[PDB]
Amino acid sequence: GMGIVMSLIVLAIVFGNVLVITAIQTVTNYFITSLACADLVMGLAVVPFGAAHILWTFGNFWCEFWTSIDVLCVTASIETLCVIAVDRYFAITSPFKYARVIILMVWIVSGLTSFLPIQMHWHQEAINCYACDFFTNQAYAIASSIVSFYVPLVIMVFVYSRVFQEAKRQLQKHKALKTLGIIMGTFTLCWLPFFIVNIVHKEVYILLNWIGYVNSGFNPLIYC
Amino acid sequence: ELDQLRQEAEQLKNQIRDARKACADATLSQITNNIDPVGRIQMRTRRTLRGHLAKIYAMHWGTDSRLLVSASQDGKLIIWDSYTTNKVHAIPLRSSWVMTCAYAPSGNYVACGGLDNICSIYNLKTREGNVRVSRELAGHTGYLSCCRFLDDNQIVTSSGDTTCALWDIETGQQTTTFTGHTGDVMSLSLAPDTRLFVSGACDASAKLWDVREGMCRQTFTGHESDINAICFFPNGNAFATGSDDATCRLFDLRADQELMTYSHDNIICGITSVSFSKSGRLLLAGYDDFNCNVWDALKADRAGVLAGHDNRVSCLGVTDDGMAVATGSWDSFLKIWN
Amino acid sequence: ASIAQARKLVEQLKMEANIDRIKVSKAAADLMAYCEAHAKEDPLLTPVPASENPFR
Amino acid sequence: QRNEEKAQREANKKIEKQLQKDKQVYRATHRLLLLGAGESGKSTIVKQMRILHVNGFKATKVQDIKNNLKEAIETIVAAMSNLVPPVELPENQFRVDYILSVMNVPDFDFPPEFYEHAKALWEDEGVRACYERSNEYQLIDCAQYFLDKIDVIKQADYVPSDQDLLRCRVLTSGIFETKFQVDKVNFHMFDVGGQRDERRKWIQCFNDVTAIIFVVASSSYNMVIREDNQTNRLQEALNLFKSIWNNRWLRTISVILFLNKQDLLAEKVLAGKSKIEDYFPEFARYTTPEDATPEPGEDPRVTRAKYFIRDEFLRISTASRHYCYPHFTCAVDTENIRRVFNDCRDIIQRMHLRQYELL
Ligand SMILES: Nc1nc2c(ncn2[C@@H]2O[C@H](COP(=O)(O)OP(=O)(O)OP(=O)(O)O)[C@@H](O)[C@H]2O)c(=O)[nH]1
Ligand SMILES: CN[C@@H]1CCc2c(ccc(O)c2O)[C@H]1O
Ligand SMILES: [Mg+2]
Repeated sequence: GMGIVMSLIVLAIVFGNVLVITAIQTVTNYFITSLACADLVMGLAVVPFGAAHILWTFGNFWCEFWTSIDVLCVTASIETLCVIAVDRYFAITSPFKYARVIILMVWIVSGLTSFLPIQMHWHQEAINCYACDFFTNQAYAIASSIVSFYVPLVIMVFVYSRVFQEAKRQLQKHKALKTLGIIMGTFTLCWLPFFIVNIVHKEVYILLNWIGYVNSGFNPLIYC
Repeated sequence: ELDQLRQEAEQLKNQIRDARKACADATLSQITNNIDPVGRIQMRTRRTLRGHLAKIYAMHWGTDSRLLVSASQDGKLIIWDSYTTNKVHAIPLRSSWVMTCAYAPSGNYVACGGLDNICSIYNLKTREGNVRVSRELAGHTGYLSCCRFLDDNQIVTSSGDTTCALWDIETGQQTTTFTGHTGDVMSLSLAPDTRLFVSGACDASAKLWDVREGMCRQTFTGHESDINAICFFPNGNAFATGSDDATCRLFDLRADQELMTYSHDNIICGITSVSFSKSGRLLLAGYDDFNCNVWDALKADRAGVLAGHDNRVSCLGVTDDGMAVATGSWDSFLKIWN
Repeated sequence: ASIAQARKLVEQLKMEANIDRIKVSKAAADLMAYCEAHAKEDPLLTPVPASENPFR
Repeated sequence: QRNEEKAQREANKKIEKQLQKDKQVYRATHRLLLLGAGESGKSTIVKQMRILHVNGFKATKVQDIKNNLKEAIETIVAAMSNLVPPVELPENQFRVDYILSVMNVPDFDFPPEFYEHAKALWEDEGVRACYERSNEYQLIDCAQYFLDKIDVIKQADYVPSDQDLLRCRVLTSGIFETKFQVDKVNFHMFDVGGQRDERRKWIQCFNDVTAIIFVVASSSYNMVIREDNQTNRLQEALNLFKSIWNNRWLRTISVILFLNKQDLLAEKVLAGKSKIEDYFPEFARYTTPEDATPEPGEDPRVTRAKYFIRDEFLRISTASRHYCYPHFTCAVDTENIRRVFNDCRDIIQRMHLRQYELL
């Protein structure tokens, strides 16, 4: 009955995210709201997955909906962290600077790119699935994997380096390394291995996805 | 010489203190120890008014207890409508530093002071539906601290130059002048019959001036720190004082003595404003510990606590009919309690 | 100059001492009497009905 | 009637729209506060900052230059009888009584008779001897510049230049404020200049300014406060700096430090006369710090004196969120201020404020 403990443990992820949502204020705080809202939707997505391993797929058409929701949520979270990193770094690097519409842009990019094809339906093993295993061939992953992890990490690696350099020079006219490590190591360790696993194209790959869903949940505390 | 004169001054102070001892028959608590306690007092925020950009420094209620005026540190006076939370005017200012505001009894003029040494006066009801500066009073030195209206043509001010003067809007000159303080004047309050008024100085003293003659009558010096606010009992024969230390006292005119002291062992902050109620049974008093408190005039015990501003209370007032209590704060918020 | 200042201070202080006073007992009795008479007409002590309250 | 409600709601909407429009400007301004002791040079910076960044920066003005010239010449001649040591000079003996006669009068000697013989007293050897030791008596800092310019002001159509306007001294009553714009961003700087007060109860109002500019004279270390025989003019500034720094309200406000009158200090040290060691006894053991960046034209002797003053001010700040920025300035030189503010802005106070969450 270890699954009940794990399912109940991940049920606690909704607790903290909701409390951050309940507190609800500045220009940057509006962007941080997007990340928290998407994660809470994660608890609904995780529960079907946990039960499926325990064994279902009651819904013939509902099997793909969960995959579409999961892809949309993952890409929305990655884009949200990329946006917040870019905003903070650009504001810090250039002094004397001169929001809702933007968060909308990233959400529109995610919901569409990550859901249209799975609902749309854009080999022999896949035919067996049609008769909830996930089987994409055709390098759909190359577009989703590139547009949802590497494009976001590539932006994050650059802005953070400039911001840390500007921090190391001002003392010249530590805690910075610790904070940057806390920011970057969690995201890298939780997402980059999954991206490496996906591009190899099964228990291992399913296992990596199972390990990684929690990292978006832990995200509320580090940002808060 | 000065030594002989200084001896005479000391030869009279002892007479004042000695004579005051004979007047003391019993304390206030002894004569008021046989009345029922009022009990717990609880009341919630009926309305919240927002729109200011910086801290509020003062406010004043209208005569009809429906309109009010507030002044902020970004240089804007705005007249609210309490019933429906609707703004009526928004007056820009020449100087961004403002400490006071006032509202005439007839509801036709609004005066604002400030640190620019100018007690500029505005007009509300006029042709074309616009507000323009009527007169500017500039014969006075030091930053102002309060402004009050006796009628449509008389206004009293008090500044930090140890001076209080009674003006005249039509002529624009100082009719009289009150002198005698050894420190800055922080606040003043008019009597109910508009014949006498007091002033809380900065050297831990309070006086009682006369509008017509222009001389000091008495002097009360029971405090030990700065004085920040004063208000009269509705009767007109007593006034309460809120000092820099946590103590708030209550003096008397005829008895010429201090009567009761309001303090608690768990409060070490300052006092910003005080005000009575319609029946003179409660003594509301703002504080510097982010909220307010409600004392009792006779039992001298804290009844209820008003909280929620999340920043220091900078002004306070009670309507004429005693129906509502309004407070300001430093976080651009106004509240109405009931 | 300053000596005049001390001369003016003592002149003002003399008139203050010659003032009439009353006992505290005859003074504290009046304040207690005042509050009892106007206790009914005070909507802050005794809560007002919701119909009569203009703010709700 | 619902018409009144509709009209009131429309008025509320209009006022809300205006307030929302006006909110943007307030959040985009930086406010600076000047401070320091009296007769230090606070108002000069405000006047100069107008000329540097605003095009707009006169008959009534020409009155006070004449007022300054009259006060300086009267003080030097009339104070001789008060000096304990006699250095008495017979030229202009009939004019000394004339100056004493006109020393107190609401109306100035507008007639050209006064100007003619006033030049001789300035050229008199006795007056120059009296001027040589100006520590004992209180004298205006612009005495030498205007006295030599007595020929230009005598002729009609004076049309005083900008440089002559900077050295004028006029007392200020109210708030002296200015509003300029630097490139895209705009600034707002205001003096206080009310009067000397030991309490300063109005310091509460300035609880949100971005920075506080402190201005202290550096060439006045052998003079006393206006209240005669009070203390060293520099020691009165050090006491004021400590009180402002250790204040309850100003708990998270940075301070920019200016040291003016550098040219006056440089000239005093060069020509012997009073020495710093006479007034400050701890200066005798001072050694120049290794991390020293002298100006190219500065002589080695005067570079030791500049950093002694800076060390005294910096020690108070470093004993106890807060930061202190030292600087060397000369308020008269127009091009000089145009560089320090820029360099000081470079290391923005704002980057430090944003960097607070993690360094
Ligand atoms: N030679 C010289 N004169 C200076 C310098 N800085 C200021 N002054 C002059 O010294 C005087 C300084 O006083 P103000 O300019 O009135 O400034 P302030 O004394 O701070 O003004 P308040 O204290 O508000 O009265 C003026 O005469 C200035 O022109 C400087 O660097 N060199
Ligand atoms: C574990 N469920 C899915 C499987 C595949 C996949 C995910 C996320 C982003 C992608 O670009 C993907 O191709 C995962 O959320
Ligand atoms: Mg000035």
